Amino acid sequence: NKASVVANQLIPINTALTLIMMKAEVVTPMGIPAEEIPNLVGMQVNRAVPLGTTLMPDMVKNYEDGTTSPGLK
Repeated sequence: NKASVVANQLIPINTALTLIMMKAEVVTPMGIPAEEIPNLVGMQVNRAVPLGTTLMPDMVKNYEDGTTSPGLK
């Protein structure tokens, strides 16, 4: 329904994310929404993210949204 965050360029494992890298586009699969765009920025991932790769929950190491499953590692 809404636009999800997808990596515009290709980044290796453990790479800091930036605003110009994360793109809020409405494409599948629906990974992480653009709610914590400025918050997730700076943190690195545990898996590799090629071009046009949506933000996945398993790819993020320490999730910033501490609601139910995501939160502290």
